[PDB]
Order: sequence, then structure tokens, then C-alpha cells
Amino acid sequence: GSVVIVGRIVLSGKPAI
Amino acid sequence: KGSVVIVGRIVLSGKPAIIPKK
Amino acid sequence: QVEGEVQIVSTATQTFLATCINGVCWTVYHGAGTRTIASPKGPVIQMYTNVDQDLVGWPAPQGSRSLTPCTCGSSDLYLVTRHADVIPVRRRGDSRGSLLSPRPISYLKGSSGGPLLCPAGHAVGLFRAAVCTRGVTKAVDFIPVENLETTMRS
Amino acid sequence: QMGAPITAYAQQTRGLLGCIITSLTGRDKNQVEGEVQIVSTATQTFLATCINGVCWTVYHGAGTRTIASPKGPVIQMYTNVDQDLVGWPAPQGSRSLTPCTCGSSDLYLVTRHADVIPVRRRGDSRGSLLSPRPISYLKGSSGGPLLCPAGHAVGLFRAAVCTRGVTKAVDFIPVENLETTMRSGS
Ligand SMILES: *O[C@](O)(C(=O)N[C@@H](Cc1ccc(OP(=O)(O)O)cc1)C(=O)O)[C@H](CC=C)NC(=O)[C@H](CC1CCCCC1)NC(=O)[C@@H](NC(=O)[C@H](CC(C)C)NC(=O)c1cnccn1)[C@@H](C)CC
Ligand SMILES: [Zn+2]
Ligand SMILES: [Zn+2]
Repeated sequence: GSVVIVGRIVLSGKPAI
Repeated sequence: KGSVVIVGRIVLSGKPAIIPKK
Repeated sequence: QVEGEVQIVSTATQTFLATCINGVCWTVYHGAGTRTIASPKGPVIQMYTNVDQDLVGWPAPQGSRSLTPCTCGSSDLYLVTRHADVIPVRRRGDSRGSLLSPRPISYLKGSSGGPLLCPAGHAVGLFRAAVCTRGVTKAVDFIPVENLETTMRS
Repeated sequence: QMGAPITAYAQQTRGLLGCIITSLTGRDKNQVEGEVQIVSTATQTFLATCINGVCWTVYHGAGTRTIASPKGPVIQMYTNVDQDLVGWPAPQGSRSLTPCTCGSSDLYLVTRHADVIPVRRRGDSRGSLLSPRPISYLKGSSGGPLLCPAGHAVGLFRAAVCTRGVTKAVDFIPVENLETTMRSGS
């Protein structure tokens, strides 16, 4: 099997326009 | 002669968060 | 837009974390092993595999950005969990640190492979395992950045 | 900010042409957020920091100019040509930083790229970089803040000591120089 990415975390706390 | 304008910002207060959406 | 430094990774069994430092996504061997990461172009082989230091590394995926290693030598460290909580940690050695507020074991479960930051937000090390007595964790164990930096010079 | 590690992000709100029109009209309807503001006069681009309800920056960049706000051009509150300081009332929506009281010598500089560089204090208005960087990196960061381990303001970035194109040390305006500009007069 493989290692999948299920989410991400931003340290800077950037919201995304 | 002309005014000083704000072309962007930097926020220090951003705490670590999980990026929204799928 | 918006790239993350920390990835929440998962295998068929358990679920842990992965941190990007210097263009490469790092995590613990006890979670991934000799496994590959999934990408839309196919499975990607590990760039580094150091079974002794409990280290694994693949090239940084899409939607990611790298953390710069610490250069200030501070002992006031901060652990980031899988829930995005920040825990204040005091450095008690080369690869050891103690919590300022002792939390239950569940709180740290699945946060392995995550980062330990200095006051600048720069990477000091990667969270490996928690020191548990009675179900409460008083301290943490980590892989320092100088172990990652030598594994690259190889 | 209050505790935790110092992490930052940058957001651009205007383009070159948008900046020029609002510099001449002096009317800025855009919403303001954050502690540090990326400022421009069209020709030169730098930084501005909010400490104690007032938006501060360097005189070598802004001069005696006005800041664009939703009600038109706003005149300066403080002007200290000798200490290289300038101040306007902090824009509506901005958050201010509290001055450092811990006396720490482990400073952290915030750039225009929203990176946090480790600095060690080597005097009243001097500090050295723990990792020497190229001069191009520090350009556009004048007026930016130097923070202590708590995230409180120690001072504002003024000049870089450059030998051969690399900067080893930085020169700043300390927070106490701001409070005496508030207590002085003109
Ligand atoms: O102001 C800045 O913070 C900044 O980011 N500015 C923006 C926008 C900008 C504003 C003003 C000017 O001035 P002009 O060119 O004269 O019209 C240009 C641009 C930018 O894009 O740079 C920067 C921070 C540095 C990277 N500020 C500077 O450029 C300062 C200027 C001020 C002027 C008032 C007096 C202090 C310096 N320039 C420097 O810091 C300059 N180096 C030095 O002058 C140092 C000053 C010492 C007091 C530390 N001297 C030496 O390094 C030195 C070395 N060897 C022998 C002697 N002196 C550098 C840019 C290098 C040339
Ligand atoms: Zn550091
Ligand atoms: Zn302080």
C-alpha cells in the first residue's frame, strides 16, 4: 500500500481568498 | 507630493489551522 | 493559493503527520516504513530511509511549502498537533523535551511526524513518541533537524 | 502577537496602477487588517507597523507625506526627522502591538515576504543576524517590526550593515524612541 494525504495544516494561519 | 498607500498587509496573529475544503 | 507546511498522512492501519523541511516531506519510519506516497502521476519512492533515527523522506508534494531549520538555539519549543493545537514544550536535552502542562495520551495520538517549532516558527525537530506514565504525557521525544541535515549530505 | 510561535503571512491588496491612482486622489476605500502594513509611494515600497494605536514607519521612505484613508488624505501625528520616525493614526481595522517589557536580547525580524529572521541584540539600536543574508532580501522591509520571544515590539527596522552584498548586522529604531516622540511635540 501507499501513504495518502488526507488533509493539510498551515502554520501561518493563512485563510485563502 | 503624492500620498502613501497601503498595497498589502502582514498578520502576525494567525494561529496554526487545518486548510478548509476537500 | 495557500500551501501547507504540515501534511496529515494516513496508511491502511494508522494515521500520523508529515512535515516539509528543505524541499523534502519527512515523517517517522514507525508509521510509513518503506512505503511510497500517492501522487496523481503514480507512487513516489522514498528519497531517504534511515531506519536507525526513525526517519523517512520523499520529495515535497503539491500544495506544500517548506519550513526553514532553526538557527537560534532556543529551548522554548512549541509542538503542533493533528488538530492544529500548539503545546508549549521546554527542551531538556538533544532529543528530549518536557510539557509545561501535562496532557492525556489521546491528545497527542496521531500527531507523530509533526513539527516542534522555536519562537521564530522555524523547525527544531520532528515529534517521534510521547513519554507516558499512567496515561498522562509529561514529556516528548523528537528527531532534531541536524539529523535531517546530515541524512541529506549522504 | 500574544504567546505561541511568531508565524506570519502576506496578502497583496493592490497592483502598481491601482496604487498610483489612490496616491494622487488620496482616497482609499479598501478594508484594513493586520499589525504590519505593506506601504508604497509608487516609486518606493516598504513597511509600516502599528504600535499603541499609531501606524509608524521610517522618514527616509515616507518623508512628510500623508496616508490614504476612507475619508481622504490623513496628516501625520508625529514627525521626528532626527530619529528617522513618522506616525499617522492607525487605520480603522488594524491591530496594534504592545511594547516589550521583558528586556530580552533574542530578537526576531519580520520581512515583507512574511519570513521571521533570528536576530541577536548587540547594543541599543544594533543587532546581528544569526544567518547572514543577501542585501536584496532585506530591501522593502524598512519600517518592519523586531519582536521578542513573546511577540512584543522591540523596535522597527531602519538600515542594514552591508559588506560585499551580504548583510551580517541590522540597525533599528527602539520602542523607547517612539514614546519620547509621543511626549515631545513637533
Ligand atoms: O528603508 C528600507 O528599510 C527599505 O526597505 N526601503 C525600500 C524603499 C526605499 C526607501 C528609501 C530609499 O532611499 P533612496 O534610494 O536614497 O531614495 C530607497 C528605497 C527599499 O527598496 O530598499 C531599507 C533597508 C535596507 C535594505 N533602507 C535602505 O535602503 C537604507 C537607507 C537609509 C537612509 C537613511 C540613513 C540610513 C540608511 N540603506 C541602507 O541601509 C544601506 N546601507 C547603509 O547605508 C549602511 C548604514 C549603517 C548606518 C548601518 N552603511 C553600510 O552598510 C556601510 C558599509 N560599508 C561602509 C560604510 N557604510 C544599504 C541599502 C546598502 C547600500
Ligand atoms: Zn530559531
Ligand atoms: Zn517582551
